[PDB]
Amino acid sequence: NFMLTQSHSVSESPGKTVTISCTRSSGSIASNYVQWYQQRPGSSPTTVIYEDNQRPSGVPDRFSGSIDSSSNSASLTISGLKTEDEADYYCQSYDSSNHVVFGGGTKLTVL
Amino acid sequence: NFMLTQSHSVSESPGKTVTISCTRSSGSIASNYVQWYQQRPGSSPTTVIYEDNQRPSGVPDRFSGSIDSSSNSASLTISGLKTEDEADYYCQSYDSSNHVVFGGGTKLTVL
Amino acid sequence: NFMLTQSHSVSESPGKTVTISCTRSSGSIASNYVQWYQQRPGSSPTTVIYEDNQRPSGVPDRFSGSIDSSSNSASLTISGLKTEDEADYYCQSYDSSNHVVFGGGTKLTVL
Repeated sequence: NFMLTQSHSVSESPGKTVTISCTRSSGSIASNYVQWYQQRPGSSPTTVIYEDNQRPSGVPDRFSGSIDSSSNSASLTISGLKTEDEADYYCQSYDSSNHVVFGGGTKLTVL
Repeated sequence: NFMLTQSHSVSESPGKTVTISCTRSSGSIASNYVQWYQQRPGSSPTTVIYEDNQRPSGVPDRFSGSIDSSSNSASLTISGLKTEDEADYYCQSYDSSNHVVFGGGTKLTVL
Repeated sequence: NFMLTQSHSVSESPGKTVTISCTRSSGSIASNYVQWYQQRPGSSPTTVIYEDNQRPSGVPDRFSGSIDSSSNSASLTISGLKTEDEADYYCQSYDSSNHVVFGGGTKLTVL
């Protein structure tokens, strides 16, 4: 029953810090758990962040999730940007009826 | 190469009504049929709904499938919850090449 | 329609070679593609083999499928077994009207 608005695309140079936003149109973005998925070209999506900021085993501590009460959005921050980090990133959450909503995705480019 | 993400674990009482959702990350949900499988503890996946809303002979009409293109999701409704209904539910569909794609699953426990 | 009969749970040591069988009750096991899914504990089914012997990118060449015309059954072989290969394996195919048929699954135990 709501939308999750992300950034269309983000570019950045290796070694730097990137932060992708995911804004919820209605209701507190903190009402339901926010997951983040990475989708490398020609590969299926994998979970990089779940439950707002928990990291599945394997995923380097370079990925970190946070929720910004200030602007009603979730955010994915990548530190020490690497070339393999290039891919599409999707945020996802639920509404009170347990429906699944995906953001439109954010293609991150490593220059 | 998309993903199917379903509702988070659900708990409810017998005789009650529940709905498990499954949203497609990208591409149109109505591009390919959506199937639902019930997987009871230590058992193999069996079909409760195929071709979006068809119940195979044997599956009671307590299970109902529907598709919502505006949300790009699919839904399984179980009315008249019984304890034997306790299982993991998985939605599934096909991609461009006709290869199978499974959702992460939804744990349903009948109180 | 037809049912798929899989091998009784199997256990083998690391580095050795296991072969799981999937037999079709009636009809040719080759009349329709056979797929194999790996389902690790608490996870959803993931493809290791599709279209009888094709491997999804990402899946190790340690997994290989085949169709044994001498026994009318599909075969899933895993060479150089790994501890992380422990899980349930399921074979699946279709019927005349392209309806999904799951095998009963085989528990693989790496000692």
